[PDB]
Amino acid sequence: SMSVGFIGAGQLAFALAKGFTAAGVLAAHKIMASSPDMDLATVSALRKMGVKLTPHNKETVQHSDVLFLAVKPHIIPFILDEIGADIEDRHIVVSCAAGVTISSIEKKLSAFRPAPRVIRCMTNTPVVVREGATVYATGTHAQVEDGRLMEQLLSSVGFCTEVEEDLIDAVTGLSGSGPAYAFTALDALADGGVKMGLPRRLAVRLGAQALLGAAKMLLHSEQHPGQLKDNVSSPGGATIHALHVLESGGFRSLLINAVEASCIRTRELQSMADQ
Amino acid sequence: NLYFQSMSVGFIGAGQLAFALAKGFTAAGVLAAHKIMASSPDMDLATVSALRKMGVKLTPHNKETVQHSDVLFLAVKPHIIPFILDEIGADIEDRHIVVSCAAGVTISSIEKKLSAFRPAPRVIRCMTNTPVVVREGATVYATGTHAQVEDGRLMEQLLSSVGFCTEVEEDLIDAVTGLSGSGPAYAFTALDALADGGVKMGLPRRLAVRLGAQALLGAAKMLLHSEQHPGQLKDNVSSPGGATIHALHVLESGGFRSLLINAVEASCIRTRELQSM
Amino acid sequence: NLYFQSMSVGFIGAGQLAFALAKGFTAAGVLAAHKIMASSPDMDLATVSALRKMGVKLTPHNKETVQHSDVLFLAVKPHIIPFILDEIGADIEDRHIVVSCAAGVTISSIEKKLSAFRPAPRVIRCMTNTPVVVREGATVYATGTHAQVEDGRLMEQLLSSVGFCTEVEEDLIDAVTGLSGSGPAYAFTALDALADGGVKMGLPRRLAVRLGAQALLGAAKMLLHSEQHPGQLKDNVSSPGGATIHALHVLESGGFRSLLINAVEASCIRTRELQSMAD
Amino acid sequence: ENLYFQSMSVGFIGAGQLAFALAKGFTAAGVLAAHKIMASSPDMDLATVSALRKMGVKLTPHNKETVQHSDVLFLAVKPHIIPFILDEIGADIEDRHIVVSCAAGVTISSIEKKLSAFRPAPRVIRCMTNTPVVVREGATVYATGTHAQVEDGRLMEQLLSSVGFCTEVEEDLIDAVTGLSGSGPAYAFTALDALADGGVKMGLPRRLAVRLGAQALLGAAKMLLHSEQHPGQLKDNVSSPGGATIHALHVLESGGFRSLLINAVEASCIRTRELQSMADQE
Ligand SMILES: CC(C)[C@H](O)C(=O)O
Ligand SMILES: CC(C)[C@H](O)C(=O)O
Ligand SMILES: CC(C)[C@H](O)C(=O)O
Ligand SMILES: CC(C)[C@H](O)C(=O)O
Repeated sequence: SMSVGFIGAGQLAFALAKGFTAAGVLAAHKIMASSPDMDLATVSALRKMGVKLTPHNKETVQHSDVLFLAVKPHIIPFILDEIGADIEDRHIVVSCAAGVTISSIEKKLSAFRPAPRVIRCMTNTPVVVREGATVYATGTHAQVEDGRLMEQLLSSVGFCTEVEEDLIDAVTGLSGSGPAYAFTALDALADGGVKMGLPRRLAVRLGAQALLGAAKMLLHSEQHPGQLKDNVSSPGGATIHALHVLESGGFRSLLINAVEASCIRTRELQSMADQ
Repeated sequence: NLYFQSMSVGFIGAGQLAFALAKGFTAAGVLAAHKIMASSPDMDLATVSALRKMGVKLTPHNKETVQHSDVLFLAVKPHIIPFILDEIGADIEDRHIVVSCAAGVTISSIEKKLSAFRPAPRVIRCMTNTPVVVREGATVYATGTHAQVEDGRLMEQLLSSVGFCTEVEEDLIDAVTGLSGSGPAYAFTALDALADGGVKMGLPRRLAVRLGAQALLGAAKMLLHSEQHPGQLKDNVSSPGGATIHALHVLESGGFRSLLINAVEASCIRTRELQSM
Repeated sequence: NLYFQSMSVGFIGAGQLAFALAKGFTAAGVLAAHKIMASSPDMDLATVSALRKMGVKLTPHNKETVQHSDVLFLAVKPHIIPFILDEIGADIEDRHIVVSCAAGVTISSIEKKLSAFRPAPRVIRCMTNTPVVVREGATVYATGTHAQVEDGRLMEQLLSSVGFCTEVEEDLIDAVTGLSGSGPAYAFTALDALADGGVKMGLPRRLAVRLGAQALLGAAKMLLHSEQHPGQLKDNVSSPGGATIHALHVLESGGFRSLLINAVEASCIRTRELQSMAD
Repeated sequence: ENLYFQSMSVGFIGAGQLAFALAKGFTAAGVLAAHKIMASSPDMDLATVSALRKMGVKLTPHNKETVQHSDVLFLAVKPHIIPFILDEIGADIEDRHIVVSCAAGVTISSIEKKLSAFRPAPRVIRCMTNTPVVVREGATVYATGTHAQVEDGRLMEQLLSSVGFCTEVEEDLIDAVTGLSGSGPAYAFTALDALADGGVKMGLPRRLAVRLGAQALLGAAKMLLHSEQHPGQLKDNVSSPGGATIHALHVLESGGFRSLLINAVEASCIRTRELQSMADQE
């Protein structure tokens, strides 16, 4: 029933559209995506799944009730200037761009019509397999039903919860960048399996399965990750020997460093944008 | 499903792995909790308390578990295996499939002990992990000298009900131990640290734990469902000049990859040690 | 309301551990100082002068300690134990319970020496630590081949009066040595360093020592009285974006956890070495 | 005992970990009845809130009700929230109130500046305590404000002494105390988790390793508190020549163990000064 549009036809638009249609919450023919470079492979992949495509951002606005801004953050101000006069009372504008504040979006759109309905979200690529992690904050003029609607839609493709907007840059450093930390870890674990004699294909499968199962255990347990760790570690055994070498390298500190670096870079980029 | 029609399972050991497998098997609906028996020298453990509430029959006598079981899981520390085999070895019958879950303990060592009692013991060596409790385990197995072809198939059916399962040659199992056997502990360490990072940057602990676990689960599922190399999936996350590539740099500067290689290696080498002694 | 009216305790050795146990036992009220005897080859020790103030009986001669005592603590350095056993082996009687506190020294080695003189020596191996002096020790023990069930129950009753005490299998004792035997030294090092940190940030040394020690005492008590994982208690300290989580990050960046694992391992390995050199 | 018969009403603005720990400690000490405590929170869905409710503490979403109920009012919210709180309930602070700020870094001066716009002589005490008040072994320091009476400081010390060590300090020491004993229990929990991992590596069951390590730390801390000897002298007494302990102390030294704990106290103290200097600019 709902009309959804994507300004930007890149990886996030594809991941969301694929997740939404796989969830059955949207029909692909009721989704429109716009792109300045109608030659990207994501544009061909979106066409393959049945999404309507166009090179005119104005056409996406006119087709859509819910409008996802899935362009790079530095492109958001240009998009808002281009379509701001075409936003109407019915529109919910959902910015997925890292760093970009609700304030900055509302300021641009309010020059055209007052009370723009804005939602800011931070999600990640695993929405493509319906296991995303999404947070959102509601704007000044977002109606109560707007937030509930967005949580219903985004919950179909993974975890979703409302947050205060000032948490979103930190979320970006944790679950926004998080999949890349995991892909790095899985490549390295597979290298370790190969060093010890496993075929690469088996090593990749087992490492990914180990990470998936541990993550699901933690999500389904009431227990602290340290207690679950204690349960793996038999006295004098193989696991506790491996945990020691992780500790000796400061493994934990590197992951803290990563979340911090991603969060700080997100803040830094938006400070550059506000100036 | 005919494999599991009237099959009885027994656990020698009532620790973390016996609970995890029993919880996995029952949640999968392949075996009924009362068709499972576990034996422990210390009934005062927390795992023994949960198994009891599950409906799993407990006993202090390993011989009772052997007589009641068709498939017999050995879920004890590797150094107890030869003392267990001496105890119940005269009770192992031709009908038994003995599944050793101990790290390092070789099929050959088990067959040598049991062949002194009856000449063709059916032995399978297995390496699994605790996420079988949520039916997302990672399991490999190797079949012994006298294991029948249906024994391997039954093993694969049973262990596939609680996660990934594949047959391997036995000489890969120590390496699998270092990767997916110990793997969940690396992940739990990583998730604790990632949550600490979220807390440092201002998130509540409960939200940080949930987001980090969901990110890891989703990334792992993406890789399992993709034909692309993990490096290509990584490249797709990292926009030029962006937050993710800045974070990946600090991981690289601390040798993040080498620590995980070190871990797989250290767990595998310890597993070889536990066998050689 | 515990008191061992028929027990005479002897210490061979009058060093730190003998004083600590005698002080703990007497402060607990379970033993009168005059029913305790200690022997030492160096009668001019600081710990010897302190035992005398408590009223403990002192003698230079280990044979007198043996003759006076029913429960005999061997509180000497590990390499001295075999010389001690040769010296008093012929004086061990049926009534004696020999409690070895020496790190590394196996029940088997003690029983082999003593059995040359009289079969069936009653031997218990103990690993305890200096905080027994304030009745907050951590003690494990393992019972020997010829120790009766009541011997272990008695020693657990005695050692529980000065702290935590539990029976373990003997093959755990070298690892316990690396954890709770050496543990108090790890804590004293940490408390000195924490106080230096407080002083760097402007606190008087005396206050910094007091606050750091109270922080460690309270946290340890919290964990002992809680069913929660130390990571959960840690999480409760750490407010988002706050002071504590910033400090935890710098501990992690230096591999703080790995150093403590290194320490337990090094103490345990050295304990195993010392014994393997003895045999 | 003398405090119990004072029949004091206590309020907490904030119903998080510190409010729970102090409420738990005060009620376990017998100085306060649980139902004489009221706590408020903008989020009533917290686990600490449910624990307070089970204890019998009164809970309300309205800070004004906590203020009106209280004689001693603890501010147990995050530092950046304190000025919003003071704006909200400043007009409700009465001459009879003692206002006790627990927030890291927040200065007496900043609190008095807000509250003085309403009544002229707000009685303010700044304290830094820690979570082991829950087992009555906290470490607490406090500094008295401009208008706190001598009886106010003495009442504060009596109250906080019921749940651990408590002493008055000059306010300029509190940021350093925060880095030492405020954050200190988290350093100890990290150390205990690691020591237990070490015990497990060397073959102990986890439960025993946790118990032994915590007992070792408790006993050592108590030894130091009851000794007039330097911690280096107590360390020397543990370490027999050539023995296991001195080998372990060497590997601690080779990793810079001492420097890491100095780094920790410094980092916590510096962050505490930043939390204030940030809010000061704002
Ligand atoms: C089986 C293995 C992975 C076990 O967890 C160990 O730590 O030895
Ligand atoms: C979503 C965000 C974290 C993206 O990965 C980036 O680096 O811009
Ligand atoms: C140390 C205290 C003030 C609190 O635990 C924090 O981390 O801010
Ligand atoms: C028994 C051991 C812990 C003692 O401290 C030593 O170093 O010999």
